[PDB]
Amino acid sequence: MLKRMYARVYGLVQGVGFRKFVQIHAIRLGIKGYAKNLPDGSVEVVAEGYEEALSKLLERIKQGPPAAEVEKVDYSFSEYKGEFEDFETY
Ligand SMILES: [Cl-]
Repeated sequence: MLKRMYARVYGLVQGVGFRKFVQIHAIRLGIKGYAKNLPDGSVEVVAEGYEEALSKLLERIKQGPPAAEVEKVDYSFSEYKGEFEDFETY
C-alpha cells in the first residue's frame, strides 16, 4: 500500500543533477517527497507513494544521472504520513 521511504545516498551526488533526477523520476511514478543536500555531501530522499513505485524509484536512485556516482543507498520504509503535495528539491 502507501509507504514512506527514506533513503540516504552517498557518492558524488551534489552538484551533479541528482536531485533533479530524483525529482523527475519521482514525478513520472507519481511519488511525492523531496530530495535534499546534506552537509557531508550526501543526499537525503524522502519519498511517499506505493511500495512498488518506491521500489522503482529506488532502482533509479541506485543508478543516478550521468554526472553522478552513486556508491551507497541506505534506505528504509515506514508509515505513510501524507506530508507532501509534490516532489521538491532542497
Ligand atoms: Cl521511468
